[PDB]
Amino acid sequence: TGFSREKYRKLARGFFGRNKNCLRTMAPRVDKALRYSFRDRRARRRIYRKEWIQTINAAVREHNTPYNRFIWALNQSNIILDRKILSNLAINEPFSFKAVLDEVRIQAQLQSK
Amino acid sequence: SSCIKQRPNDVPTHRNELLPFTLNNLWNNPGYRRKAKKLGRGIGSGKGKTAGKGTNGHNSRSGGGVSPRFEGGQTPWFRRLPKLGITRINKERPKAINMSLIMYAIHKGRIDSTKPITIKVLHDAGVFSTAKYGVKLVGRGLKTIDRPLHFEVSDASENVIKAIKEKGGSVKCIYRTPLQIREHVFPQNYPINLRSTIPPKRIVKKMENIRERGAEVEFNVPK
Amino acid sequence: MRAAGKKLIQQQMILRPPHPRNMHPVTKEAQNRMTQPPKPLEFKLQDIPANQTPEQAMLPLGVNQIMPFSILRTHTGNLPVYRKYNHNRTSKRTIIRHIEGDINKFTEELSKVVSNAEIHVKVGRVEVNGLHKESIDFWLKRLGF
Amino acid sequence: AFAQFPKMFKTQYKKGRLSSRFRTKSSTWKRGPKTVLKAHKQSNHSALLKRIRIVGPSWDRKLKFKSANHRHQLRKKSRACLKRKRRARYAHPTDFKRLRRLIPSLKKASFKNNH
Amino acid sequence: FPDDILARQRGFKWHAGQNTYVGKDHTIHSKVEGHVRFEKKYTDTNRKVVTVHVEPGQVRNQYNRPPPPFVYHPELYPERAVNNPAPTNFQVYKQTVQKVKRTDFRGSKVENANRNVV
Amino acid sequence: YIHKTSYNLEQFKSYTQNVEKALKDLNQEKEKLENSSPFDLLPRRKRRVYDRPLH
Amino acid sequence: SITNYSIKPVKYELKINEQPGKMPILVRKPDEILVKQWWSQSPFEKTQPLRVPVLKFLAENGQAYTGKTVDLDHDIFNVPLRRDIVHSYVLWRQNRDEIKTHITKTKGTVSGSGKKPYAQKGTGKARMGNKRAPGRKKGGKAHGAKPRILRYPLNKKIRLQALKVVLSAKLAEGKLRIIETEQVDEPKTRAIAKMLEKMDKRSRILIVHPYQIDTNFELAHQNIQKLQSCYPNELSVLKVLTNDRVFITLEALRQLTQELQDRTFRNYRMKHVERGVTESEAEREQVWPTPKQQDTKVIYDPTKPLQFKFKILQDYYEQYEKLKENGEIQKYRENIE
RNA sequence: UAGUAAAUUUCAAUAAGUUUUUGAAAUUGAAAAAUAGAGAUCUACCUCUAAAACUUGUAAAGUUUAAAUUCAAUAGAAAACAG
RNA sequence: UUUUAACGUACCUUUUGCAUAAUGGGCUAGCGAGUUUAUAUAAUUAGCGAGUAAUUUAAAUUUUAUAAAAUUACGAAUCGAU
RNA sequence: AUAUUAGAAUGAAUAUACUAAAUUUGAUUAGAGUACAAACAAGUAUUCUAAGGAUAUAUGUCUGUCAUAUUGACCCGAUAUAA
Ligand SMILES: [Mg+2]
Ligand SMILES: [Mg+2]
Ligand SMILES: [Mg+2]
Ligand SMILES: [Mg+2]
Ligand SMILES: [Mg+2]
Ligand SMILES: [Mg+2]
Ligand SMILES: [Mg+2]
Ligand SMILES: [Mg+2]
Ligand SMILES: [Mg+2]
Ligand SMILES: [Mg+2]
Ligand SMILES: [Mg+2]
Ligand SMILES: [Mg+2]
Ligand SMILES: [Mg+2]
Ligand SMILES: [Mg+2]
Ligand SMILES: [Mg+2]
Ligand SMILES: [Mg+2]
Ligand SMILES: [Mg+2]
Ligand SMILES: [Mg+2]
Ligand SMILES: [Mg+2]
Ligand SMILES: [Mg+2]
Ligand SMILES: [Mg+2]
Ligand SMILES: [Mg+2]
Ligand SMILES: [Mg+2]
Ligand SMILES: [Mg+2]
Ligand SMILES: [Mg+2]
Ligand SMILES: [Mg+2]
Ligand SMILES: [Mg+2]
Ligand SMILES: [Mg+2]
Ligand SMILES: [Mg+2]
Ligand SMILES: [Mg+2]
Ligand SMILES: [Mg+2]
Ligand SMILES: [Mg+2]
Ligand SMILES: [Mg+2]
Ligand SMILES: [Mg+2]
Ligand SMILES: [Mg+2]
Ligand SMILES: [Mg+2]
Ligand SMILES: [Mg+2]
Ligand SMILES: [Mg+2]
Ligand SMILES: [Mg+2]
Ligand SMILES: [Mg+2]
Ligand SMILES: [Mg+2]
Ligand SMILES: [Mg+2]
Ligand SMILES: [Mg+2]
Ligand SMILES: [Mg+2]
Ligand SMILES: [Mg+2]
Ligand SMILES: [Mg+2]
Ligand SMILES: [Mg+2]
Ligand SMILES: [Mg+2]
Ligand SMILES: [Mg+2]
Repeated sequence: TGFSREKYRKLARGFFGRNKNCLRTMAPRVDKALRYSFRDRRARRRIYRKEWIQTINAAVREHNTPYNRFIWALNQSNIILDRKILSNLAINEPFSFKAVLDEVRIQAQLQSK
Repeated sequence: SSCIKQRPNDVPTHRNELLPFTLNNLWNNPGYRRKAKKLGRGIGSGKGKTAGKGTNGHNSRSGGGVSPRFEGGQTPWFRRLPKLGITRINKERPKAINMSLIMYAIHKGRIDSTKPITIKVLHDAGVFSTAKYGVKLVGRGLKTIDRPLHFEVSDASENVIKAIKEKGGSVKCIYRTPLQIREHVFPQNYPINLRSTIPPKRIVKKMENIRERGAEVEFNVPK
Repeated sequence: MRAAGKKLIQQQMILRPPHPRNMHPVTKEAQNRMTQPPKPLEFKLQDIPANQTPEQAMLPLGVNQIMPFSILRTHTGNLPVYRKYNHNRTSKRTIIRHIEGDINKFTEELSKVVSNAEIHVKVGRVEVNGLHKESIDFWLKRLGF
Repeated sequence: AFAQFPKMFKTQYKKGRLSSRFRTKSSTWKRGPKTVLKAHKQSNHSALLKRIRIVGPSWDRKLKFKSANHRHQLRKKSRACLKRKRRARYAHPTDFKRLRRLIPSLKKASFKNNH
Repeated sequence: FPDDILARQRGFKWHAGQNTYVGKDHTIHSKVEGHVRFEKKYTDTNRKVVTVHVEPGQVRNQYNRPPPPFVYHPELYPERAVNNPAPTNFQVYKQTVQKVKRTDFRGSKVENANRNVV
Repeated sequence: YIHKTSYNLEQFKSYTQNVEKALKDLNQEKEKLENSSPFDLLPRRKRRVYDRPLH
Repeated sequence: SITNYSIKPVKYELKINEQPGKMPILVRKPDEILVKQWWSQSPFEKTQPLRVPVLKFLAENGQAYTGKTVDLDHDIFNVPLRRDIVHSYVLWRQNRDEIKTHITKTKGTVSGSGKKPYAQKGTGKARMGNKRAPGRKKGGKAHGAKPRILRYPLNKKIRLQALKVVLSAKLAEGKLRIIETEQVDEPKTRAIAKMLEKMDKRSRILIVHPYQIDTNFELAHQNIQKLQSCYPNELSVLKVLTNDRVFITLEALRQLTQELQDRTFRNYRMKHVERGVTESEAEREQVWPTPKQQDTKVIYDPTKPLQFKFKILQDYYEQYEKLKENGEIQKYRENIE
């Protein structure tokens, strides 16, 4: 068959039982590993954007704005910054986060409360 | 299918080097041998699971296939349509040789126009190869005739006999069986000169059509 | 026997102007390739004498010019340009054989005579679309091969 | 040049027939004279050829036949129909291409002119 | 074209006209080449009655056309060459223009720099 | 109408052949309509020669 | 020159020149053009003749030069180089004298009993009707090997042209060298080997030598695993390819050219041309004549009488004279044109 | 090579499913080259032939040897001592 | 190598359609299925070209190049129940 | 637009249809071709050309019936016969 048998046994080293040695189980259980991975990679770029929001949506409510009206100004504003960094900032570099948060409020004439 | 792409002008035949003529440094020009994908031998090839046969029908089987007679029990084209008359009876006909061939040779030097043209003179020159039952002077390329000619053949037609005699010349039609023709063309095999026949009715009725065309005729006359 | 009905009218419509052809742009490339104006010949031509006997017409003429390529007659004394067809005669091509020398200088000169038609170089011959036999033999004699 | 030639690539005679084309009192009258087992050759289909006559040059071939519903009942038909029978009817391409295969010898003129 | 069918019917549901000829089955053929003209007129009591005439003018030549062009070379065939056609200029295709990819982001090189070589 | 403009003369040799026939057909049809006698103009069934006229 | 094949070839004369001093060169056209233009373009020039030296046969490189040259023929040694024509030769030769007799066994030829080992129903296992089938024990292949025959034909004017190409390559590649004569004082292998090994140790050599050989040579060249000899009559494309070098003697070259220059004519023969015994056929009766019948004929002696041995001719001769008397013989005489 | 040649009904093999010829079963049975028979039924004309025997060694399976074409132990043979 | 988080109902066959509680396989190694010959037609790469195409050389007895040989087969002419 | 228009039903016609009458056999022969429809084969309407007739101002009209169904392939065989 297509993938050699020296090659199946690499993709199925740490499998359970007869799903590592024998062929009538290993081949379809390696194939699903690769159908899943092709899927889990395009899903990988989804989950982080769910995380990047979820860290921003809680670091920004300490400053008494919610997520939606924050980025609403961010696109109005001149600034290009991503949701990636704004996550990394609020954790690791928090002072600069409040800086960025201020002009965004101001260039949009937004007023927290 | 049979259809294959012509080799373009952009595809190189050479191999970018000057290699010797050894039994290893040989090749032939591409497009000279198509290679069919071996059947039944892989998903990756498009003909593995089934060798292009299909799903389970009759043509999918060993020895599967109806003939080009069959139409589903429906009555075929043969036993439906009517039957026609008889085929030819005179299967033993001369050939038709256009002036465009005998005159082509004369302009070369393969034939002497000053001598009577015969069947052998055309055989040796290379006008034709095989001729049982003689020759006919069916006319295409009449207008190229430049000089007087003197033919001696088995048959001819109206326009040629006319178009020759305008310039001059003549035509003499002869009756000869194959055993006589083959004495004329291949004299080496018939060292005994053969008698002349006396022909039956059917030869006469064709041979009198010829005399009506203004030709000359040679055959043993019946009483 | 004279026709009638539509089978005569169509037979008479050759003497009427045409209705212009809507065409795929692939033709529009071709007619731009084919109607492209001519160019001068790099190798000049010598005239055929008049009142030449047919026994002499089949003979060659003497070359005057120093040419890179040559073309050979047969073992019969005729020029090796021939026509080719399908089984149904829908592809119609002339052929040339027994070529020597720089072929690229032979195609540049050939394409001038055939109104810049498609040329298919093959091993030992050159196929060209369109029956243009008489035009070539009138050109090769007129050079003296 | 073959240093050794087999016996089976030589001529092969059939089985149910004699070893000679002549007989004596002691010979057999069930079995027949001798023959040669040649390799199969697709033969022209003798029925087709009697329903057809062949037409045209080697590069555009056509098949002439006579139409049907012409012989038994004639009283029951219009002059137009019976006059639409007398003419030629050349075969249709969809049937002509099923039928080349039953005529391996078609383009040979010696076959055509006899048909 | 003449001897061409314009209608098949049962009775004169579409009446005939001029330059035609009807048949046994009340068909409607034409008599000469041209264009059709359906004419209708009303009777005393609002009956629609339609005819099938033809306007006997001629018709476009879509069937027998001359052959395509060819350009004979003059010093080979000069007499054929006087009648040569002029070169067509057909707009086969439209010239496209590429997309200009940004280049600021692919940074620039520095020459004769300083480093912490080891 | 005539197509003066050039074309491959042996590609489309039939086109030359077809044209010359149509031109002959015109002249064959004009000469008759000039030289014909009014008997020949009529259809068949009135070209005939009866002795006794009607009544 | 494909033209001028239908004319009969006159006897061949080497146009030798005596050119002392240095060994003349012969310029190969550039390699690049011979790659892109490898079928339209010759290896060497065609108007300029091929002045090729004639060297000794037992003599080293620098020291071997007589002082003479030959002018070879373009049609044989200056044709375009076409592997297309050679490849279709080699596949032909390899398959003309070949038969395959090996056969593999089918489901029928294989031993067995032609029954069912067990019925279909109630056994709880597969349907195994026929025995020794493919896939099963001692099975026979359904699509195995068969006995057959591999000879197929090839057009004859390219069994020819595939030789002229090769000789036009050994001269062009560099290899072939011309020889004055094959001639050795002794029939002993000591003569060739000593001068040969220093000349060329590694080269499978071919030599083409005339019909009339020297006996001193035929006994010596054998035992030498590198060498191989051929008459010009028999020179196959393979023998030039299998062997690296090739030598040609001066007199044998007349015999080779006059053969090929005739072997074309036999094929290219416009029918109105008259052939006959050619110089290639005539030179092969002088050497190996064919035994002819005896010239012993009898002449009539009108002075003396006749007496035949066969009883019938007597009775046929006696009745003959009787009809001279009566004058009835003329009934039997004929006059057919 | 006179109970022969040939004939009538049937069948066989002759390419032919039918109308010959060559032979067989049953029944009848001739002449004397001046005669007799075939030539796709019958007639005429003409042509051809002469109805006796004998004669082409190696065919075949099996063993062995030499060579070519092939397999290399789930192949080749059923069997690398196995009918 | 373990734990956690999210996602996720095998495979082949057959079918309008199956995780299917529809068929089939206890796993592993090895055997295991479009092949051979001939004719005709088409297309592709080539040879020669109004001409083209040879090997019952299956031999010769040291043992060869496939050395001849175009009789023959196809061919630039079709129309008609004949 | 009913009456009707040979018979089922639809469609259409009203110069239809119905009715009276005088002359008459176009309910004839041959050859070429388009169009509709249409897998194939089959079926349908009819102009144009030629011969030979009827009608009778003909100048012209008619190649079975108002229309659509009112039947059957090919083979084998048959009567009359323009070969
Ligand atoms: Mg997204
Ligand atoms: Mg697929
Ligand atoms: Mg599978
Ligand atoms: Mg199946
Ligand atoms: Mg199915
Ligand atoms: Mg199927
Ligand atoms: Mg079957
Ligand atoms: Mg099929
Ligand atoms: Mg009939
Ligand atoms: Mg008829
Ligand atoms: Mg009408
Ligand atoms: Mg068995
Ligand atoms: Mg079980
Ligand atoms: Mg069984
Ligand atoms: Mg086995
Ligand atoms: Mg083969
Ligand atoms: Mg030849
Ligand atoms: Mg029988
Ligand atoms: Mg039989
Ligand atoms: Mg009998
Ligand atoms: Mg008897
Ligand atoms: Mg007898
Ligand atoms: Mg008889
Ligand atoms: Mg007879
Ligand atoms: Mg005997
Ligand atoms: Mg092992
Ligand atoms: Mg084992
Ligand atoms: Mg075993
Ligand atoms: Mg889950
Ligand atoms: Mg099923
Ligand atoms: Mg189901
Ligand atoms: Mg499906
Ligand atoms: Mg599901
Ligand atoms: Mg379960
Ligand atoms: Mg089930
Ligand atoms: Mg299941
Ligand atoms: Mg099932
Ligand atoms: Mg199970
Ligand atoms: Mg298993
Ligand atoms: Mg088990
Ligand atoms: Mg396995
Ligand atoms: Mg009715
Ligand atoms: Mg009604
Ligand atoms: Mg009638
Ligand atoms: Mg349609
Ligand atoms: Mg039809
Ligand atoms: Mg009807
Ligand atoms: Mg009527
Ligand atoms: Mg039947």
